Amino acid sequence: KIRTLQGRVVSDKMEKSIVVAIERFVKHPIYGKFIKRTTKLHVHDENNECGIGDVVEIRECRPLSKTKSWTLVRVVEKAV
Amino acid sequence: SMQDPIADMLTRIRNGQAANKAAVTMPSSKLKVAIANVLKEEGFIEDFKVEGDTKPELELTLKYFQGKAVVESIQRVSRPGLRIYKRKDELPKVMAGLGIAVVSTSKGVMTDRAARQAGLGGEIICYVA
Amino acid sequence: ATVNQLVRKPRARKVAKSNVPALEACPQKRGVCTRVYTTTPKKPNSALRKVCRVRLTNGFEVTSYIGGEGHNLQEHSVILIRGGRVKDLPGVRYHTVRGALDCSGVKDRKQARSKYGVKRP
RNA sequence: AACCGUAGGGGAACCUGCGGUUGG
RNA sequence: CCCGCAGAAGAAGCACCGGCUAACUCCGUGCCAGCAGCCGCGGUAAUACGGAGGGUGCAAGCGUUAAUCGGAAUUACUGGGCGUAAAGCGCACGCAGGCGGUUUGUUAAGUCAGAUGUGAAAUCCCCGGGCUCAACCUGGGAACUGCAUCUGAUACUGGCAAGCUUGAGUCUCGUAGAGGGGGGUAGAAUUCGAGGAAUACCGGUGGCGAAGGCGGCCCCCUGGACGAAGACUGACGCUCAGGUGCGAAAGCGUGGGGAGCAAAGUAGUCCACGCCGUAAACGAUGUCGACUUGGAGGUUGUGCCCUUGAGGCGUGGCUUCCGGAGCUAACGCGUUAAGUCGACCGCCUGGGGAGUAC
RNA sequence: UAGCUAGUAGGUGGGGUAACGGCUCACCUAGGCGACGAUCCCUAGCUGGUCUGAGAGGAUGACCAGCCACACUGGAACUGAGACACGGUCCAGACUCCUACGGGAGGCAGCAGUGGGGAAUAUUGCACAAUGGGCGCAAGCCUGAUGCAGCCAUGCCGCGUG
Repeated sequence: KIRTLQGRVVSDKMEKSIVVAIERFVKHPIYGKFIKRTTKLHVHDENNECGIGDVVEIRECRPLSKTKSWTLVRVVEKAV
Repeated sequence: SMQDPIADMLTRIRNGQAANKAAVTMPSSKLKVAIANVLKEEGFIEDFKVEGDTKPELELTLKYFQGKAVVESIQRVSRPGLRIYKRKDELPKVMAGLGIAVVSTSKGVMTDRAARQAGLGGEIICYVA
Repeated sequence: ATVNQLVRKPRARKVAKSNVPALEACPQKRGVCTRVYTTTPKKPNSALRKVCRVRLTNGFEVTSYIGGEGHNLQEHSVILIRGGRVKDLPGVRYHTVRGALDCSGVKDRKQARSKYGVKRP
């Protein structure tokens, strides 16, 4: 498939689009401590098949809109 | 301790060496037993024994050659908050190879020499010298 | 400090203040010598002084000690200040090279000659 | 006795009241 | 690039000389002329000013000044400190963050090993080659400390679920105490029967409270601490930037009160509410947890001891004094650390200008 | 500098580009970014590298090489495979020049120079013989790119002054 970064759906308020935050563990460039860092990505899904709090797997595709270049392929878990 | 048990074990060993004690006790754990095995292999302690069933109490038997103790310097390297992971060719040599550096690799808790020979590195635990 | 206190707020550097803030990275500057003084020093010393007062081409006006053993500076002559703050009298943190624009090398010098505009005999 | 916080007063350091400290 | 002829023929200067720093004596001057990177020289024998001689360093260059780094461990991740030198918020509660006691299984994100792509050439480094050497040019290699994908390893950290009790918390029984608030009440004393304020002895190196702080007796409501044996929940824990709350004394606003004291004998000191809330708010020592020889003494809980006694033996809680190892520059701390380690936060970087202006 | 943004964030429909896309339009939903530093103010071309340092680090981006931006200032467009174009055109403004006073021509941040600013930085030189580019079927033509020369101890290295 693709890199298939996995994140957590932060907010689902737009129409046919969601916001997903991925996680990253990176060492500090000079102090050597493993800081937690997140990145936000607009993800586009047509069926509205997720909920706020889920964990999804997003892959990269052609740019669909301004600051929206990811698509949802599968939802792993549910809200609760 | 409450947030780092390995530092508590090392502090107990160091204080026992300071006060000329003969045996120290502490709550046991698999990692502590592995560290005690590594210490007794290189020869920094006489022996060690574990007792109990539901709340074990690991007990060492500190050994001193002469009036001066054997374990003269021991510290915690990768303390919780500053985790340290070193590769194969970056493994440290304490006291120009006269001491040991207890590392934790994918095979088991072993000294730095065995890890350098086998060809793999991992999380450093403590410097013993 | 704790590693977190440095991750959040890093180790700030120590800013440096230049001793001569009118040269602005220039080993020489041209003056006009607006006035000449002979004011007294502050620490116990056996002299009055030999100083001047020039207006640099970049607007700043700074004092400038005059070394040697006798000068020929006027109120409309141009000088070439270099640096080298003078300790005794406060407020003077420059010098005046000799034999550059309108100054002259003090006479009879035969040791440490190149420091003044004195040619070889 | 000094100092601190505060308030008032006085050419000026400062004086006085209230509370605290021993850096009496 | 090579060869030939006169003639050693044309080719050496700059800075310093008291210490730091290699290299000394005499003359002119007498706190004057002056030198100076710092310490600093002279008011009549200058190794420091000017000149001569002498040696010292570099050399077709030598010195001065601007600029960066080093020395500067002098912003310390490698690599520092906060009792007295600059530094521990006035305290408690706590969101977001930082960190996680013990055992099994699973996942493989962190971590580790190998491989495959890429990390432009020159530069830097190693082995060589050529300009009469060197600077310079150049062949091969190494390195480019980095990034992504794939195949594996499972001890540690992280995710998911099931667990255990020592961390943590609840219940029962009691103990002590100026813990807080409300309202009554008593005596002494002062002032002029009236009125206000504070509670002599008990009283203490005493007690309570997170701090500021809290004194007659009784009544009511309520908070916290401690001790002994059980059960239960089963990590529910520690710290905390912003944030909320509490917070001597003085002062401000409203309405009262005013005996004594007392700024300027008035305000005030007293009361209700509201604001300000700052201090030498001090132990000049943040909170939590673990470990490390002893002796003197207060208070309190409980168990035990012909409990026959004022009593004796422990074991706990809180709290004074002297000291060992250890720490520190010293004073001193010293199981209630300023000792050995771990987790988290604020603050410190010469003095004044200044906790000043904007 | 603690709040920012209303073609702003999303959705169907047209329109447009070589191409995806709010780049643009009409309608609807009311969102999107921000303490892990949004918006705002000052400064600044970026990198391979250079200097320093035992190392981690610190300071800068001279020459050489890659990328981006501008061509007197501001804006739009045509030709073309490629430009919103250094020595191409048009529009508005200040500058310098010619003038028969009606109107017109220019852009050395190309090499060499002049005036000015500054402590300071050079010749109005030779050639296409080599490398490279444009046109040409090839000779060949153009090439201030380039190869050399001229000035300055500015730096590195070597020799001499017996």
